[PDB]
Amino acid sequence: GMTHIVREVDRPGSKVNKKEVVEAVTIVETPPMVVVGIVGYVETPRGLR
Amino acid sequence: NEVVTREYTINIHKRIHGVGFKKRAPRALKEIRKFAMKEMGTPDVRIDTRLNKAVWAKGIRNVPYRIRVRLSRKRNEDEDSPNKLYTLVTYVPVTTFKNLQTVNVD
Amino acid sequence: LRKSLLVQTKRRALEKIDLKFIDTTSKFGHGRFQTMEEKKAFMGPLKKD
RNA sequence: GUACCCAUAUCCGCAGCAGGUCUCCAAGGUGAACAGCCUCUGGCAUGUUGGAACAAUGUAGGUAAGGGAAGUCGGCAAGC
RNA sequence: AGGCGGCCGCCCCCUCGCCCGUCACGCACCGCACGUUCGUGGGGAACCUGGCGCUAAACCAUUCGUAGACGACCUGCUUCUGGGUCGGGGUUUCGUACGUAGCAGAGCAGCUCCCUCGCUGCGAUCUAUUGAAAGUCAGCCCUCGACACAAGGGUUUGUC
Ligand SMILES: [Mg+2]
Ligand SMILES: [Mg+2]
Ligand SMILES: [Mg+2]
Ligand SMILES: [Mg+2]
Ligand SMILES: [Mg+2]
Ligand SMILES: [Mg+2]
Ligand SMILES: [Mg+2]
Ligand SMILES: [Mg+2]
Ligand SMILES: [Mg+2]
Ligand SMILES: [Mg+2]
Ligand SMILES: [Mg+2]
Ligand SMILES: [Mg+2]
Ligand SMILES: [Mg+2]
Ligand SMILES: [Mg+2]
Ligand SMILES: [Mg+2]
Ligand SMILES: [Mg+2]
Ligand SMILES: [Mg+2]
Ligand SMILES: [Mg+2]
Repeated sequence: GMTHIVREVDRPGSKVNKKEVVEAVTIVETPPMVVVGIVGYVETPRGLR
Repeated sequence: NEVVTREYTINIHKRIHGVGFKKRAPRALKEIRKFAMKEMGTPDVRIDTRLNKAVWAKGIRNVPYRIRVRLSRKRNEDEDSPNKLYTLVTYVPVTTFKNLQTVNVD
Repeated sequence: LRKSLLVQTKRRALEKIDLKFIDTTSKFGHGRFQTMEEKKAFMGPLKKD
């Protein structure tokens, strides 16, 4: 889903600086990645095999 | 292999959504027949005239949002169909709908 | 989510952000409240209590 | 001469064709009204098909922040 | 885009694995073509036998919505942390339900204890119960609360 963030912006040389800026911000749930396999590749003169 | 009788509170307001006005109360009864066929298992479903009145009591497009029903399963005789069982859905009235769940009626 | 295949500073990357407020309002409609305790403290007792 | 239809199915139009054809009887409410809308007597099964889903395009209908004709040959249509 | 080659040690034999000389035979098929080759050539369907192994997966049906014109695509299914239907809450949407009570209510009418805001009746609304009532997933969240269901089916698919 998506939420706001009230964020302090430390970017000098702008109207944006030293003020709070609300930005549209997505949330992506990322469970941990369980490792199973290993794949090897050979550089062929037609590509990758 | 039984002759059992249960009760349900079918939610017609969420079994009908996005359906037009002139074809709403028939889709209510098609969905009641499909719900009876799914629950009690037999394809033969007979619904009563009291349940007909209870569905069609408020026109074609103001279908009531929930109806308490009682599903009995009986056997068929006298040169019967290949489906020997049939679900006779009957209507039982109740004032309120909250805290009412599925009851096996003796 | 893939790592960027090129390297850029551009004053767009590597800024130590300061998150201040992330709203968790009712996204199922118009959100009025932040937390459940704050909603109960604003409204008060009902028939359920 | 005396039946029957007298019609979105008994007439004419090549047809059970949104076309055409002359008359009498007329209820209750709102309403100035035989206006429009809802009921009664009296008729009907939606007009030569049903079922499932609600894609583009279309045909009818309704809206839309701010501008208000800047579009267009022309305020055409729609709306006040 | 790999499969034959090289080394060590054994295995049953060869001391003709070859060049020159002697001897005699094998079809000498009597003039005739497509003969000799990497062929135990390529793949498919079956026949009898030895040894070593294998015991599945798609498609339909049902459900699903993250996708859908129809096809197509992402999904669930077990007898236990399985799904489905109700119910319960969480959220939200509108705005305070019916009923009851009121020395609230513009006022009006009637009665006699002759009633020192007397009582009764009509009466748009208002107040208290009331942030009430009602809907809430069908394309929202959690439920191990109550019922039932679960391997129940049809079609097809092999490499000397
Ligand atoms: Mg006559
Ligand atoms: Mg006609
Ligand atoms: Mg004609
Ligand atoms: Mg006509
Ligand atoms: Mg009248
Ligand atoms: Mg009048
Ligand atoms: Mg008249
Ligand atoms: Mg007709
Ligand atoms: Mg037609
Ligand atoms: Mg028909
Ligand atoms: Mg506008
Ligand atoms: Mg506007
Ligand atoms: Mg103007
Ligand atoms: Mg002008
Ligand atoms: Mg011009
Ligand atoms: Mg005009
Ligand atoms: Mg307008
Ligand atoms: Mg009401």
